[PDB]
Amino acid sequence: AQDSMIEFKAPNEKYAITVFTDITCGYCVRLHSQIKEYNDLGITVRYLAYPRQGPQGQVADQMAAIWCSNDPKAAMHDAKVNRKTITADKDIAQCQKTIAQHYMLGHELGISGTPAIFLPNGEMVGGYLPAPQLLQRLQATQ
Ligand SMILES: [Cl-]
Ligand SMILES: [Cl-]
Ligand SMILES: [Cl-]
Repeated sequence: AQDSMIEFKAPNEKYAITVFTDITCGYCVRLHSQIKEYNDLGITVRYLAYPRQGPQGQVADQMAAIWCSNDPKAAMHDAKVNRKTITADKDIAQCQKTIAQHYMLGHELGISGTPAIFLPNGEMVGGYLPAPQLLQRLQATQ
């Protein structure tokens, strides 16, 4: 559950967000291209998979290969910012279960689009926000 996330830990973290993402979403790519901006403002980003196709389509298999790569952080970047095909380095059957569990969690929480950003207090941002505006949203809520 809370142990199958891909975490971009921010030095001197002041806030931590949970992001349901989809590698095919143009704004999830925009969000991932700004991870350094998030960390520089003290925002830790933790990724959860949510293929809008569904937990068994071709997007879920690509995100399963990301979670099953020897370096999932580099696999996420090559898939989002570079549109490169990711091949699983470990048994993809392990990660296909994780992707399906991540989708079931996002469906349980009731998200309706990606990226789904959850704040520490539980509130949700309905899409991508740059690091400055996201920091302002966190300071106003947390
Ligand atoms: Cl990690
Ligand atoms: Cl599906
Ligand atoms: Cl289980």
